[PDB]
Formats: sequence, structure tokens, C-alpha cells
Amino acid sequence: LQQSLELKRKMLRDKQNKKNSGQHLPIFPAWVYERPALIGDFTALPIGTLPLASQESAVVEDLLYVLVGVDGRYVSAQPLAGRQSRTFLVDPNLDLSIRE
Amino acid sequence: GHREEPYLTEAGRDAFDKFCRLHQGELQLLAGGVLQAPQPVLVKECELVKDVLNVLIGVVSATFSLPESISSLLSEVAEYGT
Repeated sequence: LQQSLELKRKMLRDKQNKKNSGQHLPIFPAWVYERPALIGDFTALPIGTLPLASQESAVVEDLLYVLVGVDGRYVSAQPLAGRQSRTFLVDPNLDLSIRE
Repeated sequence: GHREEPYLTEAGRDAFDKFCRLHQGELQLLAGGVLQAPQPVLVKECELVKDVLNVLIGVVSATFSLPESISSLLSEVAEYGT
């Protein structure tokens, strides 16, 4: 994540000095970091107190949202907003057979 | 009419639990109090079926670690999940 930003500039610099016909090489615009143009992948009730035939429909619908990398409703995507790691938290009081 | 007064085999589902409870009273008096039997119900049939099924999922459960004869049926199917 952070290590890339270095390499990219230096690989530019090798090719400005080797080519004497290289002209107006770009700078990466600032707004792409200030405003999201790279990453786009980044009420809440306890599921254990709910009836059964609402718990099944609800946990299926919420986990389907959760898979993409962002919060669903009763399962949350834990914030890291970065590297190859991501963990999700389903509510701890879900019935043990369904939660496993 | 009042009925034809049930036999032992015809009596059941209440008289079975009753007959079990009386057998447990018999065992506890003939022991002296060095056994301590638990509740035969809780777990019932379906609760126990789900508890053993969780071990076939691949994680242990309430009576597992890594109606009084139900233990004898139980061990045979408990060993497979463990």
C-alpha cells in the first residue's frame, strides 16, 4: 500500500534521463488521493433476541451484503480499508448452529 | 364408562417418564446417595440431534470436547464426530 508510492516515481526518473526525447512526463493528480478515485470498496439490532424464521432470512440477506467488503446490517465489516487482510464480525449472540 | 384400565405396555409417554423416575428413585435409595442422576429431559430428542450434528459440521459442542440409556446410543454416534 504505502510502499508503492515510492517505486512509481523512481521508475519515472530512470526514463526521463535515458531518453533525451522524452517530453512533458505526467505528475499524478492530487485529487485522486484526496477524493476516492482508486478504492471504491471502503437499524443494527442484536440477532439473538429475534424469532427463528426472521433470523434465517435476516442473516442470509445481511451476509450477502457483507461479502463485498463493506458493512451489511447485522454483520459488520471491520475497518481496515487496506491490505490483503479483512475480517467480518457477525453478532456474538447468534444461535450456535447457524453461526458456525 | 371410565375405560378398560391400561396395561403396562399400553401405558406410556407419561407412564414411561413416571416409570423412569421411579426406577431412578429405586437406584438412588439402593445406593445411599453416591450417584447423583441429572435431568433425563433437557436435552430432549431434537436438541440432542442438533448438538451431535454440530460435531459432524466439524466443531465440538455441549457434551463434546477436543431417558437415561440415551448415553449408550449416544457414544456410538459421538465418537464419529470427535
